[PDB]
Amino acid sequence: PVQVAVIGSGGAAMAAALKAVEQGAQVTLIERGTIGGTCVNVGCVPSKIMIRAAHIAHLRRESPFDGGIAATVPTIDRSKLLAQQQARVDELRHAKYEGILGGNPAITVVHGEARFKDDQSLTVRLNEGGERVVMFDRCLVATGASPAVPPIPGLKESPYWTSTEALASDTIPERLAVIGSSVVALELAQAFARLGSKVTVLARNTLFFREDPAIGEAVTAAFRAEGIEVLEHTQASQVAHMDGEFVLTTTHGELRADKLLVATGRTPNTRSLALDAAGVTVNAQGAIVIDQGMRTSNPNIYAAGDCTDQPQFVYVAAAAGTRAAINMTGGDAALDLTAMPAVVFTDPQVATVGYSEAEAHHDGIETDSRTLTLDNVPRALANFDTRGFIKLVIEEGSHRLIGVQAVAPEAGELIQTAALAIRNRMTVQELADQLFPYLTMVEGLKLAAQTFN
Amino acid sequence: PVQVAVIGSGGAAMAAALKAVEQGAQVTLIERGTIGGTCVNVGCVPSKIMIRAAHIAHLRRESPFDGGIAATVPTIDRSKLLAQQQARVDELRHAKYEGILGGNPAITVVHGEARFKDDQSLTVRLNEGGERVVMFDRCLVATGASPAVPPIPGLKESPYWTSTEALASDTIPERLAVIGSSVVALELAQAFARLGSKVTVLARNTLFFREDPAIGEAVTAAFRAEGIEVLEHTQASQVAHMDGEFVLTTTHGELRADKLLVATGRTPNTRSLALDAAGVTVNAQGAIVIDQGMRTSNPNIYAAGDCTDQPQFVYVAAAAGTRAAINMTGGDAALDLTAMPAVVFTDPQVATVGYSEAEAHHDGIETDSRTLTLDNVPRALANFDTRGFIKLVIEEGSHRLIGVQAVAPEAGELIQTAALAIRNRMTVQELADQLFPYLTMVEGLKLAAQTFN
Ligand SMILES: Cc1cc2nc3c(=O)[nH]c(=O)nc-3n(C[C@H](O)[C@H](O)[C@H](O)COP(=O)(O)OP(=O)(O)OC[C@H]3O[C@@H](n4cnc5c(N)ncnc54)[C@H](O)[C@@H]3O)c2cc1C
Ligand SMILES: Cc1cc2nc3c(=O)[nH]c(=O)nc-3n(C[C@H](O)[C@H](O)[C@H](O)COP(=O)(O)OP(=O)(O)OC[C@H]3O[C@@H](n4cnc5c(N)ncnc54)[C@H](O)[C@@H]3O)c2cc1C
Repeated sequence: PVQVAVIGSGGAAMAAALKAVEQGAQVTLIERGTIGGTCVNVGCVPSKIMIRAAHIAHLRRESPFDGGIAATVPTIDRSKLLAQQQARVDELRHAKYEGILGGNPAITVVHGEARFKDDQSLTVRLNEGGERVVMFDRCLVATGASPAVPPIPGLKESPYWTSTEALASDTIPERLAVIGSSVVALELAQAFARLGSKVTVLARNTLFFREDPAIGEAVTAAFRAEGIEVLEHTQASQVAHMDGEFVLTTTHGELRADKLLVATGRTPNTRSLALDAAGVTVNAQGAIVIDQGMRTSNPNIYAAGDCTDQPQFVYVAAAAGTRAAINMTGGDAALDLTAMPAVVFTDPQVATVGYSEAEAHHDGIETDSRTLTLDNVPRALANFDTRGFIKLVIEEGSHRLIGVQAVAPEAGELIQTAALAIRNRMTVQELADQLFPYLTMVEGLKLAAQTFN
Repeated sequence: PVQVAVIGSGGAAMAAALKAVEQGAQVTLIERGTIGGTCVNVGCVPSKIMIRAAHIAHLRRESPFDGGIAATVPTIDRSKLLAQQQARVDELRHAKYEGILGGNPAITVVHGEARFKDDQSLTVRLNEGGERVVMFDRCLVATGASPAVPPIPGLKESPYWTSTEALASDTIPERLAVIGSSVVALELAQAFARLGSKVTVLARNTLFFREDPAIGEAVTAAFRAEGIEVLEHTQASQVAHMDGEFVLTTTHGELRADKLLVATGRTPNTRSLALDAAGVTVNAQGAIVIDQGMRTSNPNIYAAGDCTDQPQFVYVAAAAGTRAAINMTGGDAALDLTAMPAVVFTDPQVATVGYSEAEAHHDGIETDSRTLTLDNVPRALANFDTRGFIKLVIEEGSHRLIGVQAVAPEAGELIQTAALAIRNRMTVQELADQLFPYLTMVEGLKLAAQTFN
């Protein structure tokens, strides 16, 4: 049987292992740490749980209906919340990862750190000690990424937090400074603020600097409306820690906080791989270079997930691994990200799919667009919360919907309707023609579509 | 210009008026009461607002995270809530109805009650007094419906509530009895319960008796989990009112409550129309009989909305009126309800589209189905609330998705993705192939689709 080696056990690796076995191949999976990788252990799952707890805390503290419903500062026991959060994480790890790895004897799991010995084998330093060599006909690298650490003087020697330490924190800091303006930084910034922290975010430029500017504007306004300080075009030139608190020298003067979260990005995990030994090329960022079929410069070796330059979402990583497994077992598949949705779990949520106006123009596409602010959406008016918008981008000539960006509660739910419309190459007229439920957020897609006439 | 007469000013009438004028016709619109009709004044809008207030009150009282976040019985001031609710209703009536009727001089608005004088004109009893005859080449009847009143001995002489009185109530009754098991009955039952009332629902059979049974089961369990008493296969044989309270004789013994809501259905408003004078036929229920193009037995007269047998949703009524206006002005349009979504704003919400298993079988269609309970949906597990399910129905032969029924938070948002898939005649395999955001409720559609293999 085809010997397939898989480094890692996150979404990308898991998808590949199961698919490879499904294709009759013998799989040897090597994991240096906890089975399940990032998403289930220190990523998606724990963060979303903390965000939901934050949502309840926020609504107990305030709402658009406080005129007739009394609100109260909720007493928070982070230690109990943490315990509940961890129990759920453990359950999911067992059920969908460990239990699945053990549910396929065809998959041999090796606990140790792997690195290429040469172009046809791996050397694994076993956790228990000693070494083992794994031969392979095909190998998939799915090592994921790790939190980036900016070279700010004094930061390296302070006890700062990365998303991992923040999610595992058993207490809510009185004051939390956050360096970064990325999805991770903002999701956690708002979660902690709602759980009781006085949060100050330091963004080098503006929030969601790589996205359509209307997004960063809506999120910024949202954050400030609930007491979160957002310092745009701000950086920390020095970090110090004394007497139980961090002291940051910033463009806005001295900022002090009990805890410091650093979330400026995630760099691929490729140093402990000796990629050079197997002829696998990496770009400037350290990301393993791959083609449409996840193939690396070494045709027998593939890469998928966060260790590549692919969008960092678990469903993109899983989709990449499944297809990688197909190509490693004779198949011929490719990853299509045309209708790929992206969601940011802040409140309101951010959701996108397809082209933004700027992206389309940069690629020489003539478009037209309509931005429907939520004060024009029945559901938003009925909830007395109109922050946000639903933006539609179409190809000027044919009026085909090619992109949608939204900042609104339930944005992550409605964005899937948009993704499907784009997948089915629908025109905004065709979409507006469909019957939508009145007083739902997704109805906003229809209303926005109708403003093109 | 074509003289078009429109009776009513709700969703159906409004859509027709604007469309008729858009087609160069002279429009005379007759309304006996408040402009805007049911949805904006005493229906969708006020009910959804009350339900949102109920949502905040409920989450302040309890949540799956109460182990780490303190909850408190919120003090409710229904009078203030009512005032806020009414102000929003008034604003919407002005903006999207009155302001629109006055924004088209081509539309003449007559405040009075209309009835057919003959097959070519209407007699209108003006509110201010006196009479006026309106000649027409074409006429659209969009009179809507009214709350049904069951013939329960003693009910007629008691001061019971219909949805209108309940929505306009300035106080939260300590105990509220509800007769009915329909969308309206249940939406209000849960809203009042969450706002403080001890609610008891009397359902003749089971909840959502006309829908797939899994729906009534999930909703029933939800209601009981929060203290709402649901008496199945129960009826009131006698209603009395004394000493400030209602006394009901029921299959479960004597039930007492401070207020009584009767929501057993809505009957079309056709008695004050003298339909016989114009040759317009009505069925047993009193609903004006119409064809695919909204035409009545009298080709020059059309009907749309709640006064017909069409599904009672404002977007169905509006869609019916627009098309009616097209046919009254020379056009040739038809109303297609194939991918019509339906939403019930309880919590969790109920949402459906297309065929249910039973419906498909009754129509001689061979199907297969999969029911994914929410304890299998990542988002539900992360929120520690797994009540509900997502059910998919497919045509056995081709595996084309032909129906979806769901009971879950945000069901009304995810149902639109399903509706689009059905519209685009997608197979469950094709739907499961699409990339969905992880930890969103709509992801449940993909997960359910995947269980067909
Ligand atoms: C705080 C946070 C929140 C997030 N929220 C979301 C979200 O809501 N939705 C979403 O879609 N994505 C989210 N993501 C991103 C998502 O977690 C990742 O994109 C995804 O987990 C990456 O999967 P992967 O398989 O590529 O890598 P990973 O899951 O990161 O795992 C790689 C694995 O390989 C192991 N490994 C590395 N090197 C070696 C070696 N030499 N030998 C053996 N094992 C090795 C690692 O230890 C690890 O277990 C979030 C991330 C973070 C950090
Ligand atoms: C409590 C409640 C909640 C609801 N929630 C939703 C929801 O969330 N979503 C949804 O899609 N639907 C909902 N509906 C239903 C929706 O309100 C109706 O289907 C829709 O309003 C019907 O519109 P229509 O134009 O057919 O009739 P209507 O809006 O009912 O209006 C008919 C109009 O004609 C007038 N009229 C009648 N007879 C005469 C006459 N002889 N002369 C002059 N004028 C006359 C009436 O006074 C009225 O203004 C709800 C209904 C209720 C009662």
